[PDB]
Order: sequence, then C-alpha cells, then structure tokens
Amino acid sequence: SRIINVRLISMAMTGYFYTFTRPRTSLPMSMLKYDPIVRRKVLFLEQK
Amino acid sequence: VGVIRRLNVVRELLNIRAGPGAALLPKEVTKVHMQFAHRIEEGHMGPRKFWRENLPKLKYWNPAVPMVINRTTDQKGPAVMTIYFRDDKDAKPSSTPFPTSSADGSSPAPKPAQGERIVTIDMKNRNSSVILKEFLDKTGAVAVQPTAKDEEEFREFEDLHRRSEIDRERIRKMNDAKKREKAMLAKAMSDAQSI
Amino acid sequence: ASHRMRLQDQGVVVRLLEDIPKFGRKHAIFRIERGRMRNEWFPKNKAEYMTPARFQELGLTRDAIGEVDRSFVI
Amino acid sequence: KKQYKFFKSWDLTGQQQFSLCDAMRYLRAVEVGQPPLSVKYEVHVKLRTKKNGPVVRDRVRLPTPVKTDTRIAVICPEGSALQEEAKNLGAVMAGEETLFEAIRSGNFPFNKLLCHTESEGALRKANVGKLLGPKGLMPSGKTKTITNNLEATFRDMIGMDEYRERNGVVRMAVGQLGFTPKQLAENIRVFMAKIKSDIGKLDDTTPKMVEEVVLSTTHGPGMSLNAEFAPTDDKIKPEDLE
RNA sequence: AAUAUUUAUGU
RNA sequence: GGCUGAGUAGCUCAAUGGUAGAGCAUACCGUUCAUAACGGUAUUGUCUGUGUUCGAUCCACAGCUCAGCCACCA
RNA sequence: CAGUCGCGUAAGCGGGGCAUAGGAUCACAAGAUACAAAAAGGAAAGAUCUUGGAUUUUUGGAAAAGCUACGCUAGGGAUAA
RNA sequence: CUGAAAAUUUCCAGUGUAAAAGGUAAUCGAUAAGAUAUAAUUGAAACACCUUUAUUUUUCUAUCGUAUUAUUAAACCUUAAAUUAAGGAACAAUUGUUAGAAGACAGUUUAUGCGGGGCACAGGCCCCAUAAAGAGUAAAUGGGUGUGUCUAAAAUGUUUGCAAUUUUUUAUAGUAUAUAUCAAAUCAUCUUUAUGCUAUUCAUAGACCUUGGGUACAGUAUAAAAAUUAUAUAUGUAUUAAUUUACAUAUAUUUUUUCUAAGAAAUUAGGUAAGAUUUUGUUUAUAGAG
RNA sequence: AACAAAGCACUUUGCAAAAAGACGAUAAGUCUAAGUAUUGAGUGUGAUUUCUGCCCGAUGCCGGCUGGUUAACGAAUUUUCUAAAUUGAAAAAAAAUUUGGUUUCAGAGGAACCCCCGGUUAAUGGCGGCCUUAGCGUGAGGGUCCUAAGGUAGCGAAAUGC
RNA sequence: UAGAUGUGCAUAGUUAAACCGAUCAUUAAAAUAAUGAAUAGUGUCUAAAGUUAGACCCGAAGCCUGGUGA
RNA sequence: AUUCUAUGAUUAGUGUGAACGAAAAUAGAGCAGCCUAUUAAAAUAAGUAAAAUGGCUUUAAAGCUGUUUGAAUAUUGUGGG
Ligand SMILES: [K+]
Ligand SMILES: [K+]
Ligand SMILES: [K+]
Ligand SMILES: [K+]
Ligand SMILES: [K+]
Ligand SMILES: [K+]
Ligand SMILES: [K+]
Ligand SMILES: [K+]
Ligand SMILES: [K+]
Ligand SMILES: [K+]
Ligand SMILES: [K+]
Ligand SMILES: [Mg+2]
Ligand SMILES: [Mg+2]
Ligand SMILES: [Mg+2]
Ligand SMILES: [Mg+2]
Ligand SMILES: [Mg+2]
Ligand SMILES: [Mg+2]
Ligand SMILES: [Mg+2]
Ligand SMILES: [Mg+2]
Ligand SMILES: [Mg+2]
Ligand SMILES: [Mg+2]
Ligand SMILES: [Mg+2]
Ligand SMILES: [Mg+2]
Ligand SMILES: [Mg+2]
Ligand SMILES: [Mg+2]
Ligand SMILES: [Mg+2]
Ligand SMILES: [Mg+2]
Ligand SMILES: [Mg+2]
Ligand SMILES: [Mg+2]
Ligand SMILES: [Mg+2]
Ligand SMILES: [Mg+2]
Ligand SMILES: [Mg+2]
Ligand SMILES: [Mg+2]
Ligand SMILES: [Mg+2]
Ligand SMILES: [Mg+2]
Repeated sequence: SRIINVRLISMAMTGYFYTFTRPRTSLPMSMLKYDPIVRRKVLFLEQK
Repeated sequence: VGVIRRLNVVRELLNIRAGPGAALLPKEVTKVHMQFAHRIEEGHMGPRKFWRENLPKLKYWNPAVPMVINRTTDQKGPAVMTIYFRDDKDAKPSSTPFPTSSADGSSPAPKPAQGERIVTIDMKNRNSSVILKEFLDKTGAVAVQPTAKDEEEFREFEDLHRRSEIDRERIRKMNDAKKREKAMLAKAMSDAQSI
Repeated sequence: ASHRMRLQDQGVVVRLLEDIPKFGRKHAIFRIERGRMRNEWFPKNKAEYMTPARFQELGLTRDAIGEVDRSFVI
Repeated sequence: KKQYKFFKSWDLTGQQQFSLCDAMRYLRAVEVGQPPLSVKYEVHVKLRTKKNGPVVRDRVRLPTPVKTDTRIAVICPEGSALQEEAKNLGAVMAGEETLFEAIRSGNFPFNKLLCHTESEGALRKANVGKLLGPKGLMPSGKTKTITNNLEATFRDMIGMDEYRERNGVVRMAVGQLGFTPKQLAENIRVFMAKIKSDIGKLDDTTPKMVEEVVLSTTHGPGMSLNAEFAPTDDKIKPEDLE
C-alpha cells in the first residue's frame, strides 16, 4: 500500500528498536530516541 | 575467449627458454651494446633476426646483463656488437654511466672504462647463425638443455599447428563457396532488381 | 549437487573363472552388473559370487576388488 | 534466443598464474631492445558484473607518472638525496651538470625543465638561457618551476590517470618498461586498491568482484598475474636494469 | 506464330 | 513481495538502431461530351519521463495503463 | 514515582494530532530477557517482554453451490393460503 | 555459458564489410626493390602489430533427447510339458514414487435475519434528530455524497573621537564593593594609508607626438582609490643572458560572495517559546473588467 | 401424445495371444464368440414420400512442434547443532576454518494434462442490428456497425400465442 | 522381640518460571519509591451439588457392519 | 521375566479445539527359573541393524512396514537404548 511500517534500529547495538510508518516515496527515517537498555538518548536509524 | 585459449597462446609464445640461442653467459660479462639500422639494405637483415629470435632468450636466463640496442636510419653504417665481457676482472666497482636503447642514434657505443678491455664483433651480410656461433663460443656460455616437459611443449604445439592449418583450409573453403554462391545468385537475380 | 541423492547399486563382486574377453582375465575380481552375472555367467560357470566366506578361503581381502577391463583381449 | 545477465566467467582452476617478479622476467625478455620509455605495461582486470549495471569512471594518481607526453627534468645538486628523489617522482636526466651538456647538444629528451632554488646559481653560470629561451623552456619567476618542494610541483603539472570501465574489464597503463619491480609493484597496489574502494562505495545490491588481472606490455603476451610478488626461482633475485 | 486486368449509364 | 508481455494519425493496421508509413472517413481537384467509377493531394504523429550511443518507434531503468501467471491469504 | 531529553528569562509544558469514525487468540516473522534444558555437558522445541503482516467485513473472529411436484422425521401454529 | 581449433561483425561518406577499448611508431620482406602502417582524405569515432573483452557461425569434445538394429547369444512377455521352436523384445508388463485427471463414485456445506416465505437486501464504527429539561431508550425510523483515512514537520573581527547590552573568566585595589581584562551571546561592515588614476610641469631623438623623471599638501576634504585577483593562450611594441620583463590589444577562464527577482514558487499537520487575533462572506469604490 | 419398434445416421472395434465393450474386495478369467469392418458395442433419431440449410468462435473429442510450461530426477548451491583438531584468542571470551555425525536451504536441464496450431455439427451447442428508398405507405436496391455465423427451406394464434 | 513398610492433604508465600524466601515479583544496576499478594488444617457422617458415564422418563427419520430372501 | 487388579493420573504430554492420554514407582493376587530348557531347541544369529521415501503407531524418540539402498565384532569400550 501507500504506507509502510519501518523499524528504527538502535545504533548502540543494544537491540532495542522503534516502529513508525511513513510513505514509500519518502526518505528513510532517522531520529534521536531514548534507549531503555543504556537509559540514554542515542541515534536510531531505519533498519533497511 | 577462454582460459585455455589464451594459455595455448602464451605458452607457445613462451619459447624464450628454448634450444636456439639459449645459454647462461659467464659472470665475466656485464652488458652488451649492439647497433644496426632499421631497414635490411646493405647487410642489415642478419643483426635484426638475431635480435628478434635468439637475443630475447639470452635476457631470460641472464636477466642481470643490460642488452641495449641502438637503431639508426643511416644504412651502410657500423653493424657492430660491443660485448662488455670484462667486468674489470670480476671487480664489483660499477661504472655509473650507461645509455639505454632508442630509435635514432641517441645511444652510441660508449667508450670502455679503465678495467674494460672489451672484445667487439662485426656483422654485415652475415647470417644470424654465424653471429650467434661467434657470440656463444667467444663469450664462453654454457648452453642450457631443455628438460622433458620442455621438449613435450614443442611436440604438443607442433600438433596444434597441424590441426590448426587443417582447420584454416576448411573454414576458408566453407567461406569460399558461401561467398562465391552468394555472388553468383546476386549476379543472377539482383541484376534484374536493377530494373 | 545436494545433500541426498538417489540410492544406486554399484553391482555385485565376482571372480572370473573362464577368462571372459572384454571383461577381465581368469581369477579377476571386480564389480559387475547383477543381470549379466545372474543370467549369463553364473549358469555357464564363467564366474562365481565373492561371498565373505569366499574371501577367507582364498586368503584375499575386500581391498582386492578391481575394475572391468573393456580393452582386454585373449 | 536465450540471454544472460552477467558477463561470461571462465573457470580459472587450470590457469597457470605467475608472480610479478617471474612475470617481469618474461616480459623484459621480449622487450629486449625496444625503447625503454615507449613500451608501457598495462592491466586488464576482469570484473564479475551485470551488463545493465553502472560503470566506474574515476581516476587515480599513481606513485610514478606513466604518461610520457610530458617528460620532466629537474636541475638539482648532483649525488644529493633529492637527485634520486627526482627519479622516484619520475624525473628524467635530472641532476647537476648532467643536462647542461645536453642543453649544449641541441637535443632535449625532456619536455619541461625544473630548477630548484638552490641550483639557481649554476643556471646563470651556465649561460644557456639563449638556448632554452627560443624553445620556451627557460625557467622564470612566472614559470612556477623554481620551487623548493619538488613532489608538490610534480603532482601539479602531471595530473592524474583516467580509467573507465568498459563492457567487462577496466584497462589502464600502470607501469613503464623502465620501472623497477618495487616501483611497479606499489603502482599496482594503488590501482586495484582504488578500484576496490570505488566498487565498495558503488553499490551493495550487486557488488563487483575482481575475477582475474592480466599483465601485458605493448608487444608482450597477456599473462595471468598471481598475487605473489617474490620469484619462485630461488637462484634468481630481484634484478634491475635497462 | 497460341497472346488475354478493368470500360456501367444517356426523359 | 517475485517475474513477463504490451500501446504508433479520427478509425483500423504496418514498420528493429538509421525516411516515421499504408488503408479507410470527410473535403478539393483532375479524368469524361456528361454522370457514376477511377486517379492525385491535405492533414491528425511512436503511452509518459529519464538515461546509454554519432545517432533510439527500436536499447536500459522508473511510472501510467492493459495482460500473464505468482507472494501473502494468521 | 524512577530514568533522561526537548523548548522557555521564568513559571512550567510535553507519555502525538480541538474532540467524537482501524478486530483478539493461535500460527508465522524480526528483536530482546537468562527462566527451565526429560542421564549429564550443549542444543532443539518451549516461557516472559517489544514489534509487524487481517473486506479474520456473518468484523467476540467456519476454508463451503443448488434441486425435489418421488421426498422423509421432529415441531410450530411463536409466521402464510 | 562444457571446452578446444578456425572464422565471423556492412546506414551515408570513407582505399572499404571500421566488433569495442587500452598501449605503441614503426612492422615484415636473408641482405635488392616492395608491399604494410603512421601521415593525408572521409567520418561522431581510423586502421598494421600486441593484449583482454562483445555478437554470431562450422567441425570436434561434452551433456541431454529421439529413432532404429541385434539378443538358445537362455532378461522378461506370448503360443507351447515348456523345445538348440516361432514372434515380440530392452519395449511391454508388474511394484514403488510422482504429476494430471470423469459427479464415474464418496463425505459434507450451501447459514441466519426479514410485519409468512421466495428473489433481493443486511451484518463493525462515527455525527444529528426522534429521546419525553440527568444518563439510557426501539422500529426494513428520519437525516449522511459519513467512514478501515491522513500526518516526521522541510526544500587587532566589529567603523575609527573617547568608560554605552547580557553573562562569565582572570587580575588589581579593597572588605563585601569598584575598575580593567578575558570568553561567549546578539551581528558576516565592505577595511591594501597607496603601489593605480587624474592634472600640471621639466627634459627629450620627434614632425602634435615619442621616451624618462619631477611637481601637487588635501574641510568647499584631496591627484593621493566608486571598488584594486590570478592566469592560459595568440597578435604586437619595447626590453633583457634568456616568450627575461614591462605595457597595449583582443578571447577562454577563474577571483572581489559583487547584478538571472525565492523577501516571485512548494497548500507539511506533532512538542515547546514568542508574536499576530474577524481571518470568511457581505458591501462601497476602483484602467482593461462584463 | 410416454417407452419400444422396423428404418436412418454418427462414433468406436485389425482379433499376434486382451477386438472393443461389460463383469471381476482383483486378478486369473468369463460373456461377446467357437463371431472378424456386410462383426460386435455405444449414441441419437424413429416406416415410407418430399427434405434435412448457415456457423468450429465457446465447450467436448481427435491429430500435431526434438516448441513453451514441466512433478519426480537433477548440473550448480546452502544452513542448524554438536564432537575432535588447527588457527585465533591467550583478559572474565568467544569467533573462524577443515573433518565426522546430525539437520536445512537450493534448481540449468527435464513428462503428460495445460498453453499454442489445425480438424470435426445426424458432436454438446449457436443461428443479430440500425439507417436510407420510385411521393404517403411498402423496399427489388444502397450504405454502415457487429458476430463464429446471423433462423435457410418448410410450417405458423399450433399440445408452442402473454 | 525389634526395625521398616503402605496413595494423599496441610504446615509459606511469591513469579511466566527458577533462584529466592517472611518475604517475593516489575524497574535492562541496585537501593522501603510505589503497586499486588500472608495466618488451621484434616477425616467421617447427613444432605444438596459440579464433572464423566444411559445420567429424570418416553419418542425419530436416517448412517454403518454382518447375514436372509427371485 | 510375564500376566491380572488398584493407585500414580480429569498427571507429564499431544491437539486449533472437542477431547484423547502414558511410564517410573507403590500396594495386592501369584511367584520359577533356564539352554542338561524335564522333553528334547543355538555351533550366539546379515539383506539383519539402519538410512531415504510412502504409511501405521506416536510426543519428534522407540516400535511395525511396502519400495530403493545397506553396517559393526564385546567393558582391552564392539553394537542397541
Ligand atoms: K409431473
Ligand atoms: K526375433
Ligand atoms: K512550531
Ligand atoms: K464580527
Ligand atoms: K423420440
Ligand atoms: K461452430
Ligand atoms: K472447436
Ligand atoms: K478450430
Ligand atoms: K525448473
Ligand atoms: K422463416
Ligand atoms: K496438559
Ligand atoms: Mg541399476
Ligand atoms: Mg435510351
Ligand atoms: Mg540433558
Ligand atoms: Mg458478531
Ligand atoms: Mg462490541
Ligand atoms: Mg455428491
Ligand atoms: Mg436525556
Ligand atoms: Mg428525561
Ligand atoms: Mg494543529
Ligand atoms: Mg475581508
Ligand atoms: Mg424417416
Ligand atoms: Mg477385451
Ligand atoms: Mg418425432
Ligand atoms: Mg528432490
Ligand atoms: Mg525444455
Ligand atoms: Mg443440422
Ligand atoms: Mg509451596
Ligand atoms: Mg418364480
Ligand atoms: Mg495404569
Ligand atoms: Mg546376539
Ligand atoms: Mg528396520
Ligand atoms: Mg537415536
Ligand atoms: Mg522411529
Ligand atoms: Mg533399534
């Protein structure tokens, strides 16, 4: 469909992740989220 | 092109280590400088064949002997060969200057240094075999003997040349009739298409 | 290529007794098609099955099995 | 009727391969008397890549210049570490009182002339300006040839080497017949390494793999090159000569 | 010497 | 998610790396003593975009749309 | 309440949208937790937490077309002539 | 596209049937001429030779598939107590496995709701009225162009005449205050003190001009900067050991961020801070303008 | 008025070991038949006179490509766990490679049905329109669209007619 | 004589579960920070009951298997 | 050792569900061991164990089995579980 559910992987290599949706014809998501494993805000990047 | 296609080519071209004009010159010789002309006029064919047939084999077995060749467009010139056979009685001290090969008289025969009593050789209207003969005996090289596999290499490729030429005539003849037939039919029918 | 293939029979071990041409000389051990030995050689007493007991009587081992010689001639 | 995506790849198990040293021993022999600066090595790297994919179009700056269209000559002190350094950078006939007689000969191999600021005094003493002037090769403040750093000057005037990926092979001259096994060796390392980098950043959907690399001269056979560098013949050691 | 396209109408 | 075919003028159809055509449906003219037939001409131009090549209806990629079977079908 | 980020001089505000219209389990797939490990050391297959794919649209969630005037049984007159 | 040997690539023009690219100036002719190629012409692209690659085509090898032949020369099958027979024959037949396939046959489903049933139609959720001034409240009730959506937010610094903003560092005096200093915040103001130009004046070969020097004294500010780079080439002139150097032309550049309107465009929607607070329609008037 | 029926027509059957068809938890085998294409079986029609037209697109059947697809098979691939060894690490340590066992992924080529081509109507079946006309009507006629082809001969308020 | 022997339930809770334990679970480190969970059982009789069996009683059409009859 | 009854046990476990459902062990009834079997049998077991595949049974193991294949020689560590 027009929408896809992407997964943002933690760059701390802790395995935590966030799941958001965004249109296919859009740039990959990249946000600064909170990692509960290390309890700090790190960079989360889209899996693919 | 395949891996075996090229192998059969290079291996054949790898006759640099073979029978004709192949030997390990003694440690007394350091370098050589030949000088001939471009064309073959005035007894210039001999020295050329020696450079394209036998000389390449001398470099392989003895790759530490500079063999420079000067060329000149002035035929009827000195077709000589200066063999630096001395080495100053096997003395390590090296003479700094020495030229490099080129096309137009850029590197004339350098004059021998102090410990450089050299023997020269002349070659004009003389067959390469005569030049090669005097070369080996005078230089005193020990001819290398081709091992079994080396002699096997000659036998194998010798058969390829048999089948090769046998195939050249066939594919050539198959194209002879094709090109001939296509022309005959073309000369017959299309001659009407002109109208 | 794969990790499992169709199971096949490599033949039956036999020792020649009549020096069959195109196969082997007399007293030659090798594997032959079960059909030829069963229908042609064994009835005519041209060969014999090499049973484990036969190997002991003759003193040979299982490592003496040869191969058929198609180029053999009497 | 049928078509294939990837370029044909031939099994290399049979291929007799040669080490660089052993390989040069053969190529040098064929090029026994040819001019040393007109015969140049060359490499044909076979890349396992699809037909409809992109192609490499980058450049490289080799350790030693290959193109001989611009022949450089440096007027530097004789026997000095810089005199040999000039040769490492690719200089020809460089040194003190070595070309000054060549300038008097009337035939110049070099296409350009450098004079280190230290050797500037010897230039005026030679009084060869009247000969270099008409040729348009006389150094000057505006010539940008009187420099203290030679290596920087070399990289500026020479430029870089351009290599383009054709159907299934990248072809570029890497060495000159007058190269030593050490120089030519490093020169190849910088070539295949740069390709790997570009190929690495090119794309990941279908990374291209170097299948085989062939070394050849202008008039020599194309022999498969093995990764090894040392000669297999124990008696034969690295030799350098014209 | 044995060739052969098509041509309706006119208070 | 995976793979394949595909459409050219109003209408119906050709043209495969090289001119972009044919037929028809109106219209004008010519031919004929005259009419009908016949003949000539005229436009209405490669699904869209991009890229490769001196050069693209033609080859490559993406999409529109049509079509083949697929993938999922908890 | 704890953790730690953003904006703001500050107070303070923020656990999506001014409010009211998007279905589970099971199975499967991607991560984490270190619980148990069928003799024992491992593992498999399981358990806990997070997450994704549903005209599961008969939407508290069956993979499902008709005829009988040859018709049958149990009921209803809770629906007809 | 199993590998080997050999060969094969036409628009026009072009010597002619240019596979493509990389490298190269010579290559061959047994001793004398010549063919070849670089040049020259054509073309977008130019050739020998040496390398690695592209398309296609024969034979050979290799892998598959089809067909035929032989078999008391004892597979098996058929006639036949059943054989040195006849015919068929590695097929057929049978077993296992695999795919397709006849409602021929078997099991089961085909629902329920509905002012009787059949056909049709209906099944979750949102807003309004019915609804009787809390909430709730039915009907195959009345409204609806309702809805299984959308949305990641964006494209020596400091103005040159002098303690003037906020916070902080450090130091001195000082007994907590005071001054200076440092860093940061707010802001890209552009900075050659004259090397060019302008005017005038001496000389100077020169029949108005050539060549080189001086001079100018600046608030009515000034000739004393209204915007000053760096080159590549060609053509000159004058110059030097020297395309050395200085000028004058032109034409390709970059530099001074300094001249093709994004403050002329894009309907971007959440957190927080600040700012703005009638934006629509109506109505009065207004070149083309109804 | 239904069934059968003589007649008519189509498909099938070459008999070399089983003619086809039918029966046989399933075979040997039996009927067919001590028959042989003018035989047997199956299907529709239903003596005879006069006749039986058009369409092979759809459906079914038949024939056909060294074609496409193509399960089994299979060139080329690939993975889990564990034992031992080597390398690596040699800090609290894995990890990687080879071999053994164990357990997965995987598909160039490669059958029929099917796709594709042709044939067959006494095979199952199908057998239309809209304009214009010598004056109003009526269309010999003409033009046009569509289809595999457009209901022909005959019969006709019929057992068929609201 | 002596020793042993014979289902079970309760005596401690907690969590998905083990470790743990009057404490335990969640907080990716833990720590009164909060929240949830803690105190007499067992046997027998009488009676009423849940579950599985015919399961309060009577009643189908039909389905399958083995036999009987022309 | 086998057999019979009860508990273990509406358990482990399987299965979408509905439901199906062990064994160890314990108690009791009986109790008996052997190959020289108290009636006359083995030179210690090969197309077997086992594998792939199609099924049965079942928890995936073990056991049964059509088809195609196909091992080893004893605690001095051989084979099954
Ligand atoms: K009736
Ligand atoms: K026969
Ligand atoms: K905002
Ligand atoms: K108002
Ligand atoms: K009838
Ligand atoms: K038809
Ligand atoms: K048909
Ligand atoms: K047909
Ligand atoms: K396949
Ligand atoms: K009619
Ligand atoms: K259970
Ligand atoms: Mg076999
Ligand atoms: Mg008339
Ligand atoms: Mg265990
Ligand atoms: Mg419901
Ligand atoms: Mg509800
Ligand atoms: Mg049925
Ligand atoms: Mg109310
Ligand atoms: Mg009320
Ligand atoms: Mg808003
Ligand atoms: Mg307004
Ligand atoms: Mg009749
Ligand atoms: Mg029969
Ligand atoms: Mg009738
Ligand atoms: Mg398989
Ligand atoms: Mg095929
Ligand atoms: Mg008919
Ligand atoms: Mg307890
Ligand atoms: Mg009777
Ligand atoms: Mg029991
Ligand atoms: Mg035993
Ligand atoms: Mg078994
Ligand atoms: Mg086991
Ligand atoms: Mg088992
Ligand atoms: Mg067993």
